[PDB]
Amino acid sequence: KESMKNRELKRQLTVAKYAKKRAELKAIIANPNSSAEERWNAQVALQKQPRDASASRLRNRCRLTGRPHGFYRKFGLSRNKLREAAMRGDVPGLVKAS
Amino acid sequence: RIAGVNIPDNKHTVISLTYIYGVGRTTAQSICAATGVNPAAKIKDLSDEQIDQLRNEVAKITTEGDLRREINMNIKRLMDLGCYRGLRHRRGLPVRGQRTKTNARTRKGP
Amino acid sequence: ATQNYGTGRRKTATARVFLRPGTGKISINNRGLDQFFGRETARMVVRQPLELTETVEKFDIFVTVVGGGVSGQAGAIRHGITRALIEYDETLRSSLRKAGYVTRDAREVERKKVGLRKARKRPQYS
Amino acid sequence: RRRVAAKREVLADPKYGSQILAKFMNHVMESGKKAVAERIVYGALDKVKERGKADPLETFEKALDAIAPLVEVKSRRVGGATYQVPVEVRPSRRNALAMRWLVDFARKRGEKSMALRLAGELLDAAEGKGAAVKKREDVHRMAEANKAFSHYRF
Amino acid sequence: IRLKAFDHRLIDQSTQEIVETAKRTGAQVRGPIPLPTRKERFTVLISPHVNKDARDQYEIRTHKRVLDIVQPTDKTVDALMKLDLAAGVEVQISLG
Amino acid sequence: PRSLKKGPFIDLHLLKKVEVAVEKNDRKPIKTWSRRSMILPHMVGLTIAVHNGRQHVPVLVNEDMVGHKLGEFAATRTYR
RNA sequence: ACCUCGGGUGGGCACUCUAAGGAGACUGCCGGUGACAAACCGGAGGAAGGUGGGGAUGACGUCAAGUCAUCAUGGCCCUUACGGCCAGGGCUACACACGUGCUACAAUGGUCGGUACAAAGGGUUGCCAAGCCGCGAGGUGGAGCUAAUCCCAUAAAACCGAUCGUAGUCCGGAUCGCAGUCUGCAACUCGACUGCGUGAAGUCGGAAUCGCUAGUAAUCGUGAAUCAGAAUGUCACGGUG
Repeated sequence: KESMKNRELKRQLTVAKYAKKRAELKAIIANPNSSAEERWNAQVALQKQPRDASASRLRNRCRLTGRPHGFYRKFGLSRNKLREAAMRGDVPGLVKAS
Repeated sequence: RIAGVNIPDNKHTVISLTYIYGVGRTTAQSICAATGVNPAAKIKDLSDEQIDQLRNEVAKITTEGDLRREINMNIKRLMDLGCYRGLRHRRGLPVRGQRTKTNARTRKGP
Repeated sequence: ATQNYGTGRRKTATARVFLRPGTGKISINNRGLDQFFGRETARMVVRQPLELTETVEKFDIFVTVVGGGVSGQAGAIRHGITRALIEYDETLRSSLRKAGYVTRDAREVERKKVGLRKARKRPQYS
Repeated sequence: RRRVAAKREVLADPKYGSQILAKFMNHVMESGKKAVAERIVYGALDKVKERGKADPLETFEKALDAIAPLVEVKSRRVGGATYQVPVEVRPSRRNALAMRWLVDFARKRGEKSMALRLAGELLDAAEGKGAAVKKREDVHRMAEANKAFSHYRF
Repeated sequence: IRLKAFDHRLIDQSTQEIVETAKRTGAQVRGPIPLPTRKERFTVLISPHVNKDARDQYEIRTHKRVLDIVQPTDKTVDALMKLDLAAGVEVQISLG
Repeated sequence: PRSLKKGPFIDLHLLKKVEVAVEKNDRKPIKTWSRRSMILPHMVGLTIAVHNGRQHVPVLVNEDMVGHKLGEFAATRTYR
């Protein structure tokens, strides 16, 4: 859809917006020398943030097409747009071989 | 009665202690380590002296006549509460989260 | 001098074989020959081109082999020493061309192809 | 079917100095377990030298030629009647028929200590009371009931 | 000196553009040394709606190439870097 | 599961709708869509309306229900 | 030469290796055979002998074969919802039947103790060593590292010694109770592994039916993509043969 790319655009904003406090709240919990009173109130600040901030909510879709399945991260393309753009000599250094 | 149950003969000790039903294989390797009985000899070649020390270890883990009693109440606690793990455990379905549509035949028979 | 360099490859192995006059000194990777190849028939297969050309007692042998499999390194030495024996002349050329020792075995492993599961095995249909 | 098939050769037995035994060793190997099968064939070779004072190659040389048959059937159907024809076994083929019959009856011997199963097989066939010798002679008897079909619609 | 590009009809044709254009200015630069090659296979499915056993597999290469000076006294190649870069060659400097 | 470094789990809005709702005692069921949280000995004997998926079902909290979460007591699928 | 005995070091450019550029194989040559003409059967030499082995490359067309849910578009309908937004649930339900795939059914084995040899690949939003604490999965710890350097990373089968005596078993591991660690805001429906305990069916499997002509079938491991987490599948590389 087009309305479905648009709702997973703003997830990428809200993850990259906060992005620093959640490093600190997970720095407090991960220490064995940390006190649980400093841990328990640190648990409060995680769950009162909106949940669309973790990377697990983020879903790497194809950038030109939007199809979820068949994505590679050494490119930005889908499974079936990568073929049509490679036969036209665009992708540099890419050939067939055996 | 011999050690809680009858124990076979002409066998090594760790294999012989396996039938006591509450001690597996790794646990019976500790009992011969803690007491000092050599597993490499048979149970025939042993002395009638130190078997109490083997019988001391049986009085510290569990006994199958009461092991099956107490594990039933672990089942029975799950059933009478009506929790989901005891909900299917009343009926006969798998428990841990296996697949049910096909192939779960060792809880339903032929 | 009299040092003779011999190489030989079989089943992705590679053996440096040096050959010089000596008295039965067979040493491989600073190990004895009976110690290196543990319990196999190829302990004698490395001697088979040597005892064919009746020079089993007349040379030092220094072998360094890398890569390959267990019994693939033993074939690398057997191909390797035959190239080192023919640096002398071609008197033993006909004694080895007829023996079938000089030709490198070209039979290498084959790649997995799509649709198939092995190199040539394919799943069952009905 | 253009005729293609060339010949590949395996002849290696350094610890005993033999040629028939190496080809027999390949009929015992399962899935490339050669070093396992090598010590079982020698493991059933020394028990014969333990049993008989003669060199156990000759026991193996005699045990082949009382399992190896002479003629056998060949169900060549005329296309409307199923016939069988007793045919002369080619001299190259008749070695491998005995060695393949020998191993398959060793596996159903049902003893302990696996090299003793093959040990008893090579002892019997120097006499004739083996199951491989009884399987040999029974197929010999199948040819003479089949002997009417030797040339005629054959 | 180390060089990275995508085809051997550039990167092994720009070393002579550096070896000649540095040994001319007096300093000694030895012969270039090859390295192992990056090879990356990409097996992609080819049909839009599914038919699995029709596939197609590509490969992207990366050629490496290492130079070696002896006596550093020339800043001539430092100005002649925009010349020696042509289309797809990257040069990290290790002036030994 | 949920290893003992990070010991308990309960939801934040559930806690203020219980701990303050202890101070005025049990005269109402607690209607909550949350199912990820456990029950606790601060909550022995309450009445919770756990979301089935299309309705809420009542829960009689006992003392021997403490370790298990709320999910084992709401249904999902019928199979009549 | 050096050494502390590690190419450790000076050194060397012999080598292995790496990758650029070349030669080599054409029925060329010998004999026979054919209409002596294509060719065929033998022979020498040669690393290779008769398209050396493998791979990519699929003609005019067929089945109105498949896809409007990858994308693009003619038309048709919805446009106070057949469009948007957010919670929980669901696709993982379950007398049954069919398709592929893995283990097993043991003694060419099973355990314990030693010990030997690979290719190929990924890693500065990462790999995460030494030391270190844990029955064990791990926890600390922070190096080295932008890669023939550092890490992933210990190949397994084989071999050697021991016990095991062919018993539904020192076989097999399903189920299940209990106890743990890891990721993630969150392991109830619904994750993966670890400990301990319990131990099933299964003693080679009808009518039928499929794969394969040589580094091949058969058997043993390793890696990558997708990926916070999660492979018995897919793709890929080697051992023994």
